[PDB]
Amino acid sequence: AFAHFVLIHTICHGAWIWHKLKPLLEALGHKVTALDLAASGVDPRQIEEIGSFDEYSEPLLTFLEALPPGEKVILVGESCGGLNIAIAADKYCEKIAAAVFHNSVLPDTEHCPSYVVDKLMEVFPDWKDTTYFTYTKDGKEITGLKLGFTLLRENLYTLCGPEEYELAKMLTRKGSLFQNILAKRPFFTKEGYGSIKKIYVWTDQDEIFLPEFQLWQIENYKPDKVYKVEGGDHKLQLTKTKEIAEILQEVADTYN
Amino acid sequence: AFAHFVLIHTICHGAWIWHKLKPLLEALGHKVTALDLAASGVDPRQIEEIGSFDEYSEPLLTFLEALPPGEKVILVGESCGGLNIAIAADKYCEKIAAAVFHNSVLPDTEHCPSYVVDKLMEVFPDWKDTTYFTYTKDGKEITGLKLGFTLLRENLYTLCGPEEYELAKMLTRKGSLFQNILAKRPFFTKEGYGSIKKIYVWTDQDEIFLPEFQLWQIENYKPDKVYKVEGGDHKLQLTKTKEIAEILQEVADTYN
Ligand SMILES: N#C[C@@H](O)c1ccccc1
Ligand SMILES: N#C[C@@H](O)c1ccccc1
Repeated sequence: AFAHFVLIHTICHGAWIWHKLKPLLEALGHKVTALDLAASGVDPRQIEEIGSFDEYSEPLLTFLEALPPGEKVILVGESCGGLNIAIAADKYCEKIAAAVFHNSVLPDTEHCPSYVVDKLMEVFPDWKDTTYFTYTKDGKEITGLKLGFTLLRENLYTLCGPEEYELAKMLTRKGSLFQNILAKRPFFTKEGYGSIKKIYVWTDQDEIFLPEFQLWQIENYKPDKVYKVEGGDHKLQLTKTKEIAEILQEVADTYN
Repeated sequence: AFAHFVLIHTICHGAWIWHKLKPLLEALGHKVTALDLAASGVDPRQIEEIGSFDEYSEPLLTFLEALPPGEKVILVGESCGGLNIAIAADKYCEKIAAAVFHNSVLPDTEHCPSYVVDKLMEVFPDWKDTTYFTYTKDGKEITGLKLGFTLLRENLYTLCGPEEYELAKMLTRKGSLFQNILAKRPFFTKEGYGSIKKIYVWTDQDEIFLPEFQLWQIENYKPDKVYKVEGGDHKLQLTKTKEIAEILQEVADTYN
């Protein structure tokens, strides 16, 4: 079967991270939309204009709003993209056939929205050469960050080719986790986000979202299905593109 | 010998086009700077804020200005990048060891700055699915454009892989040739631009900068050296990356 996959990049990244996976999925006959979230990729906004993870998710929400009645999509979010998925699911649950988490945070409905992010910071406290700054938006002090090149090389793109790592150095932009804002955000709902089918994909060779963290997330909020990809790194859509496409094809044949 | 190469992308593109060449040059021991020109790549400005090819060249001029006395670089410009080279050479000729044109326009000093662009439009009049728009800046009506996906696929990235073509579809932005502005711009000078060493690199398999055009440019303004790369396409830095690196190494060993 064919599906319409909506690929969602992580913070400081853009649609470009899916440049290998998108054409492969299309070669299987699927429709693919790879969005640039607010102040990401070639989006015209700067991060200082964004005051929350919800505002950051605008392009995704706007895209879902534009889907004609009856049309459903399969969301695929990498790393922090899981938060964009939860936000989107609480507004357009009827338009989501399923959500696929790709070495991604997996928010729940029993704890605050920042819950899994707070845990991640516990498991991976040292972001190496990553730099930080602060800006104010809507009366709140937000912590912005720019991923360090060494962190990118060693922990995020560990096994990626030099040409892929180069794209990261050239294209990654300042962003934010909006952690303190998430902490005060209303909880994700059981009727919306809680109701969607969730497929969790990961590799135990991820050098930033370590096994302890990912296995902790799986136990905390049981996915409907779990796929473990052998080898690769945090950016499975670059290092295990074929494997990810095969998994997504099965998801398309399972949920509609 | 080692050199400091400054890679200059063409209109509607960004530093990302050099994502394969940059690490290869560094593997040879060179220093490489791949800039995003105004309103290009991840530069924060939008094209409507830019009123001339000179303003568009700001990042390059600012970079050259920051070079300490005595430090020289080898400029490498692709496609329309040759115009940025000419503009830069008339301001920082002493900081340029040589300029390498990569399937690039080759401005001269005997004719108006728009001369070779006007000729290009004669040789390649149909830009297929490319779209156009107009905006006003500093009292002048500027024609903006967004490269069509079919033009990108068939004429610019003819032999590039699907993952490279995907990057182009995701990252190319609105831009402009500022043709009418170039037509009224003071001529490039003989003392500045005219004095720098010029190396012309091209392939007769280029599907947009056709042989008739490139051979016409070579006869119009004789380069100090001409390198013809066999095969490949308009984006030699993607399809013949190794060959381009070998040529640049020879240039580094020849001009300083
Ligand atoms: N890749 C990616 C980003 O989501 C990221 C960057 C740094 C730490 C955790 C996550
Ligand atoms: N590649 C590239 C651009 O410079 C370009 C795009 C369309 C026509 C001519 C040149």
